[PDB]
Amino acid sequence: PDATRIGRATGAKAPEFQELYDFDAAALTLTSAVFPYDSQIHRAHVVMLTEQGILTVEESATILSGLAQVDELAATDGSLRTYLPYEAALKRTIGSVAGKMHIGRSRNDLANAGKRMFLRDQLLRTIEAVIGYREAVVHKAADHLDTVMVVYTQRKEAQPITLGHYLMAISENLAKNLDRYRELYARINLCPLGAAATAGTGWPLNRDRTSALLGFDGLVVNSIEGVAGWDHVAEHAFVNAVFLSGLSRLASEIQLWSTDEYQVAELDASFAGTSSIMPQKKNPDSLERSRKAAFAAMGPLVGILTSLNAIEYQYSAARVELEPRSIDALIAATHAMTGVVRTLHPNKERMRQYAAENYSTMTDLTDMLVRRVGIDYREAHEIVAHVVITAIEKGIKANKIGLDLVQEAAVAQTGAGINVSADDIKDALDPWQNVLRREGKGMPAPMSVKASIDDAMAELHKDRAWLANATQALANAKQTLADSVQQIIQTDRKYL
Amino acid sequence: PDATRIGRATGAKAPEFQELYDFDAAALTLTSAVFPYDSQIHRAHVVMLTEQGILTVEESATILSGLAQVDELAATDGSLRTYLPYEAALKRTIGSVAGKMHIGRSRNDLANAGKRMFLRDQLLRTIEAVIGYREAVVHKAADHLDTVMVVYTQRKEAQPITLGHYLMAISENLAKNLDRYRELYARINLCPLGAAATAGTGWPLNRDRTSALLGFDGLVVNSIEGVAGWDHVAEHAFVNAVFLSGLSRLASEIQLWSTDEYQVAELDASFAGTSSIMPQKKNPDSLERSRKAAFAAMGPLVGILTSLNAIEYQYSAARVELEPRSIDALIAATHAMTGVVRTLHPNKERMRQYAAENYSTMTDLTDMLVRRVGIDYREAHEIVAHVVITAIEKGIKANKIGLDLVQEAAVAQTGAGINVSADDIKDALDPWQNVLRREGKGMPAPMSVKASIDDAMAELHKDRAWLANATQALANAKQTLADSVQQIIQTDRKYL
Amino acid sequence: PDATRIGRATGAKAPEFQELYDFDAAALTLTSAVFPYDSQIHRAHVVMLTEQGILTVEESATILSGLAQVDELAATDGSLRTYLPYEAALKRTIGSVAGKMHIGRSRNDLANAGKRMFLRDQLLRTIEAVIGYREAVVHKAADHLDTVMVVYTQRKEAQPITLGHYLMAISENLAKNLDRYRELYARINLCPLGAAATAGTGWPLNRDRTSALLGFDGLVVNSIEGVAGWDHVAEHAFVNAVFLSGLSRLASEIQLWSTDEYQVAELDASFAGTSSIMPQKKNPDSLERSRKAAFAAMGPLVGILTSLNAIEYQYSAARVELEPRSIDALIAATHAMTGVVRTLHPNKERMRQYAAENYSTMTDLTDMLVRRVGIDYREAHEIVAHVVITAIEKGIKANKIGLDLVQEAAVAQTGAGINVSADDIKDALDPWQNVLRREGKGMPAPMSVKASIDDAMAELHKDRAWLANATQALANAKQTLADSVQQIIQTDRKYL
Amino acid sequence: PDATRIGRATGAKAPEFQELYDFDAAALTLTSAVFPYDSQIHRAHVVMLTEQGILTVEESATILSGLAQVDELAATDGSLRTYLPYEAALKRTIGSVAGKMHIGRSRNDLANAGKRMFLRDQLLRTIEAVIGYREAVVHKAADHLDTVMVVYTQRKEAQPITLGHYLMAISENLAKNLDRYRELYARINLCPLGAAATAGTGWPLNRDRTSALLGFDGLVVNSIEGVAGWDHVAEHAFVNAVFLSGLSRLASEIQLWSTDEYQVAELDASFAGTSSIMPQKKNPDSLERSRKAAFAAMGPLVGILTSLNAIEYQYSAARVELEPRSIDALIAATHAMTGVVRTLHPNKERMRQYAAENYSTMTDLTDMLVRRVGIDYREAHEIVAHVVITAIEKGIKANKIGLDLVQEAAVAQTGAGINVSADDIKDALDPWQNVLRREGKGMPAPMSVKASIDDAMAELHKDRAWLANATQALANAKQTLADSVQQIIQTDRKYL
Repeated sequence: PDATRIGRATGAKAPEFQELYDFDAAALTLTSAVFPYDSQIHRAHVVMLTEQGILTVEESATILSGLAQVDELAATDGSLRTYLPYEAALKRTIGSVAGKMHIGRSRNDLANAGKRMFLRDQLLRTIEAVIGYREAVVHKAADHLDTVMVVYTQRKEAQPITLGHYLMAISENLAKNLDRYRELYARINLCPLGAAATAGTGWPLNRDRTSALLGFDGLVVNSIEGVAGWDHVAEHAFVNAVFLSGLSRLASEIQLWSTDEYQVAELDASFAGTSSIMPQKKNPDSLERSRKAAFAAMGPLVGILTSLNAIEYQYSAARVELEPRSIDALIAATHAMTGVVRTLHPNKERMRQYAAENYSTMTDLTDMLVRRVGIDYREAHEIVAHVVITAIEKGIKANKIGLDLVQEAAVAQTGAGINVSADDIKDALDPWQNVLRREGKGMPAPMSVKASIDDAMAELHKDRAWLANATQALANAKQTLADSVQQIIQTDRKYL
Repeated sequence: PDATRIGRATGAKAPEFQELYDFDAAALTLTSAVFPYDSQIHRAHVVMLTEQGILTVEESATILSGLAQVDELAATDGSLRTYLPYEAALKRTIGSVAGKMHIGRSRNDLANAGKRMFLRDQLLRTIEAVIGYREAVVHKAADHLDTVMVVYTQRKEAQPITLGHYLMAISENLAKNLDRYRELYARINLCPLGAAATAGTGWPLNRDRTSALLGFDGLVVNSIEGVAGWDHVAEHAFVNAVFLSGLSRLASEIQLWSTDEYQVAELDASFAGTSSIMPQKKNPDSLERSRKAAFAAMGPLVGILTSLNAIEYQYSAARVELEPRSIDALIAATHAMTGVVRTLHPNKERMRQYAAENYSTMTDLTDMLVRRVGIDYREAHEIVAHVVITAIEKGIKANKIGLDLVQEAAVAQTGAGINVSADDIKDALDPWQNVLRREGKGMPAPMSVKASIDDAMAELHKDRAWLANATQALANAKQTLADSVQQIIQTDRKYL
Repeated sequence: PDATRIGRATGAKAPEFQELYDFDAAALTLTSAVFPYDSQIHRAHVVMLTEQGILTVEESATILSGLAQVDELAATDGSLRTYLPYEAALKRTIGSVAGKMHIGRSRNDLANAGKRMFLRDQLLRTIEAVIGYREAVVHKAADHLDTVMVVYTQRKEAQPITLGHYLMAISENLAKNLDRYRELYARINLCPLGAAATAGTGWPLNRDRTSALLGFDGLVVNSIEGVAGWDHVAEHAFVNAVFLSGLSRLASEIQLWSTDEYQVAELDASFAGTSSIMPQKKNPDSLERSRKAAFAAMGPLVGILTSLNAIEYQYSAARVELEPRSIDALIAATHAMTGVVRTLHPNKERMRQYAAENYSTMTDLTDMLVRRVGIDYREAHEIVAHVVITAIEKGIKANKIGLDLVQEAAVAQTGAGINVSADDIKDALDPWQNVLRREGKGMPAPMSVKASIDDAMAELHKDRAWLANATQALANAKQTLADSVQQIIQTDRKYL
Repeated sequence: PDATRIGRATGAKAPEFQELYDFDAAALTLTSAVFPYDSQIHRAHVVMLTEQGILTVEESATILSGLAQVDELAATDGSLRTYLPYEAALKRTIGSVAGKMHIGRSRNDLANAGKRMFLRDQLLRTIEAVIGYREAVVHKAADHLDTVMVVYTQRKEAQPITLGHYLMAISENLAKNLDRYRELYARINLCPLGAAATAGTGWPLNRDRTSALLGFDGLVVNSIEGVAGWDHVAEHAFVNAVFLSGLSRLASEIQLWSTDEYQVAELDASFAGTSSIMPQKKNPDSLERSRKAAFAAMGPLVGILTSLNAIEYQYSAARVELEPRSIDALIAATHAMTGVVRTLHPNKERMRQYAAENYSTMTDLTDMLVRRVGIDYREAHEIVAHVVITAIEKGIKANKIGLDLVQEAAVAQTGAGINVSADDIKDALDPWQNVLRREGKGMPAPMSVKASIDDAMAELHKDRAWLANATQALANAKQTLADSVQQIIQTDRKYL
């Protein structure tokens, strides 16, 4: 445990919590993050040129062996991570044949392809983390089917639910965001190589080959769109922003739960900090830095769209990027909230107490009057509203409101009495009966939530299966490319 | 023609152009736009309550007849277009039974459903307009397979293409945006009714029935998500923003084409204005107001996401909306650019002249040296760069560069001569040969572009078919609801 | 009271509250808002032309009388509120001499001047409302110098303060925002007339005269800057956004205070609503619609800056505007929060109770150990942190922590005892003594806050004086212009 | 010259150009940028505690000597750059007395003060760079009083001006932005130390002393505002964004000037790049990366304001920061555009040619008809518009339009002839006479622009004087603090 773990900040920070403090100093520049993908593009482009007869196997093998050498130099020399200095280092290593690797190619389609491969890997990384986020949310829900508590609207107690019911709302939010990310992946995972500067080339390239060797699923067909297309960058920034906004809302929800006044939940010690001056603080540092990441995600979205609004439909060096440190912040926040949800400690007795005492059961009292004594809904509302006004005025908790108070309210509001028993009123005000009566689809009754959990468990299986399939497709292509490179270098070494 | 049609502003404004001036004063408030959908929800909810036995057929028919009456009052009384004043007008019309239409319902899920139905209709309206935009772009492309012109990168002449090739880049951009809109529609077209305040209800509703009567394809299952879910609003705002950013880039592209210095295109008179003080102006008012709409679309996107980042995962009156005047601006801009593209007049001779004279053919000269005399690509680049530096210095247009100038550049740069003929150089510098040599996938050669046009023509057929299917589904549901309402009112009038 | 005033929504909405519901349907378009200022510019320009000898007094009087006539037509004919249709209506009224009012002028500098005059009036309107906001905040503070309560950091109870101390934080925030608005006014209140299209004119205008007649304090000198300058629009949008963000933070603060769990404040009935289904709701509709206005203000700021980033330094029809409905939303939110602050009802007993019982007094216990028994600050912190951990574990409220609990914590943490009396501990934990001990500058002790109130009362006097001076300058100029117009029309009628 | 300097990319990149490529990899984290200011705060706080008698001179000297030691450790150990790990390293060095440096202090007011000192230094750095930007713009203008060229509106040639006239528009823009930065500095340069956690302290601090030792000009008085105030961060982000938007507009303007079609300006070789595939490219890489920086500046502004809209008026770890790499991007872009403006090469002959031939002189022809033959302004406009329509139709350049063409247009449009000479028409169409006739305030006539240059030269002197004064105030305080530290350490070493 480091020096911030003093007083009530007991134990060490959870590693998910620690990520929130580390990502910024640890993030790569976009140039350094994309550089390893430029190397892969060089090999796939050279292999494709070799299959097309633009390069001989001897030329190809000289280039490919040199790529490995310059790749090793650039591991410690950042100046070799942009195209032309890299090419010049390659030319100093293997000679003038290094220049031939740029046949039919530009920096424009090379940079668009490399950025796509970077965002592609970061997209699967994101999808993996959001799946783990949803897993923690669903698995937590399954343990709280009977954890009765109030739900809020406008930050006011509304009606009784369960913690499991609340968490499945988050699960449905995450399922739709996973669809957004998967829909985006289909547009990110297209290869623009072969567009060259913006208009293709007279060299007889095989664009499908280059695309396949790099794991892309299809082509960015039109060559202008290949170098000028940037909407997938804006879309990636947007889904990041809207997903994180839902994460901010849950962090904010848990933060209010764990205020000194609510006290219906408490953060795990490993996800809280304290003050150096106020020893009583158990601070939601994990929650607030997670929200901060969500707020910061607005930045790339606006910058990218602003740059697109400011140019023509051309290749342009003025377009704003989605940078590694932005995605790194998202992953840190997602992991932190995963651990926050997993380790959250609800005060079940305080939750039930608020539900039973603070008048969220009044809707069921109103519905009972309408459904049992058959008064108009507005008139039942006016009676129960008077009940609450009086109960508050006299200090009577909701689970102490009885037949007398209801009748005086009726008489006070309608002149007439009311035709109900004390048992009917008691069952209307029982908060657990409130939950059980709400047994429709998507409602908090345990059997309803359990059905939602069964559906989410099945959908999570599809989520992991999609991620596994997309990951293996990239791994298989990366292996085919590596095999092709060895075949060319070894064959030239031994038989040519 | 109005009073702005003076001097070079001849004829009347195209009606698509005129839309850009009218939408703001003509736009409805969100309340007035959503109100007709609240009326439909009332009927569908009441019908569902009747099928469930919560309302008798007599109660149902009294309510339904009263809804038509209050609907007629609210046509001229805006104060009756929010829920509770509407309900009070209904209660003054048919009596206290009006209160029963709110059984098992809240304003929270009513407003979420109504806003969805509004955005749903506006989404099909948007998809229709974007289809018409893509239609004008593809059909224009088919008439310019041989309209040779330069493409630009970084606002500098790059290589020769055709106008048809350029327009098919826009078509590919629009196809992906149509996917974004259709993906969004699947999330917008879910029914949150039955969530009531946030936690469902003990009343035995049939949520699938209410959803079907209103044309929704599925449910927003979880009841918290039903009233708290707002990501589809942010997503709708985003796709609007990213689509319009592509529209801004094309408007900007056409604006540079039609500058007094480029002069490669001229706006149709019906899409241009003029100055009251400078009589020589033919101003791109249509283009700049279209870009203005794209810039303004950033606003709702940021406001909506900011409001989501600022709350808990609850129903909240603090969430920012996507308003009718924002969508109205998008439609006006899309229609205007549809007409701009349809009626655009390119100066084909000036386009060819720039391609032939301003050195965009230098890549093919460089590729010819590498591919024919077999020099290293960097060395060919240095020779052709010297050719251009000299040609500019001496005032020699690209289509006048001959064998001499190329050899002196070679000698000046390599000491050695060069092993090419004047015919090889002439064919390298022929701009139409530049286009023909680029015959790969997505490249400007007429046969390549024609293939892209064939594909887009087929995809446009799928686009219109999707829109027709989604539209008819809503029309059929609206008719079923209307039939159900008449059955209840007429049966009660005659047989009960 | 309208139909939303049911149940606990007693009485009628405060008119400041009602503004939040009315501004959107009542807002003018920018064109209709700026039109009356275009009329004033016409008169000031014509008068200036008359002084310069460009117009005769007879020509001037014919034009001026015609301006009044067309002004009356345009009161009901919106088509006459853009320049050229207005001019054509003027020409149909008085003849071809109407064309002479545009000598040396363009629509470009006319629109820039008119928008400035609109924003100028709306800026004084804003400054007036923010002054009233600060007045309500300071005057409320003066009545709560002894209203002890906790302040929060990270939504956790921190240390004891007073409500008056909290409100003076808001006052200091508002004082700096008033400086932002006044600094902006100096840049808004410059006249760009005389720039004509963008490059001035050969006509011998007197720009100082036109500026003075319209109440401007100086010129936008350079003629390009006159028509192309737009930063004051972006700046106006920004100050709106940052001011409202502070208003959102106070609304959010009051919303947490008035949660069912805090219960340290209650909104006045005239600033709260209720639910149609949940009769127990007293909802912070005023607070959440005020925050919504703050979130929406992000929109114009981004749209305006995006449009500026997208063009050249020219006049351009693509620039995004600050529209009346945006400023209207700000004024409604400012008025609402003015009334919210004025009528807010704090529960003083609950406030004191939290301060005394929920451990915000622990800092003073820690400071007492360091200052009295002379232990290292970290060691005192570790002892008091143990006190809190134990007190929470045993259910002991802070104002029940005594000598025993402190000594056992010392022994548990240092092995040694502690050299303090029960009276020292009791005074360290007295929350009102916590407040009194913090008597430095800007601290919550009543004498400190009272000094801050004395300073703010004096500054508010300067605020109102600045507003009065700027307002009277505009009123005097508007009268001089009106007198000049009558002099020209009457003199021509009677003596020429 | 590096490996990107090939072909037409001759010589080495200007160092201002090179900054655009280096700042991102070279930028510090906010933590590492603020750390040296935390060290200064420690010393100033300890000195203040010593003057107040809270620390003895021996305690003070032990702490101060230890601060230098830990400062040296943290130069290579980034883990020691947050408060509590730093304090723990101090405690391991000098013992438990290290804990006393936090008396009456929190991390909350320490971080607010340190961030202010960072932004304060970066603000003077920004003001210095913007002054150098304005210097290059004014000094360039002084050399082009007679460089006749057209000005554009809506990207169309408008009227003749001079390059000097255009640049003075930029100067007036920069003067107002310098006012924004100086107004901000007054709010940034306030000391929040003494606020402690949020509510001050019972320790008898002297806040004015701490403020003075750190160079602040005043206090953030209220203690809540001291830790919760964040508007100066948002304001700093905004002025950055609006200033850069003006820089983007000039970069965009110069980019269009230097298109292959305009050809009225050419970037200096040291500020241009080229393509690896297209040898004819001279690319505006400096301009587009400068615009990219302007677009990216939208990000921090939105993120900061979003975070403020999302919290209460408290200290909060969720607030978004203005980070060093954002300010670094601004400085790189400002320096680059400074060098771009200084070294820009206008083609004066092409500029004059466009002015003389492409009809920007038509306003003066129209004004001449009104002022000389006394026709109505609309009728003159219709005649000159017909002149242009015919001149374009027949290929007649503006400086070849003579008496015949004007008369036929008159006859074609009014039936009547026109009463002007060929000499009157020739002088109306002389572009240099157009400039000379516009001799009012802020107009392009050389004598007018020269007056504007005289005013700017005087204002630039005030700008540098303000910067010098604010800089020396900080330098003097930093020296007083250093002297105080030596006095305490040396006195304790030798006499105590």
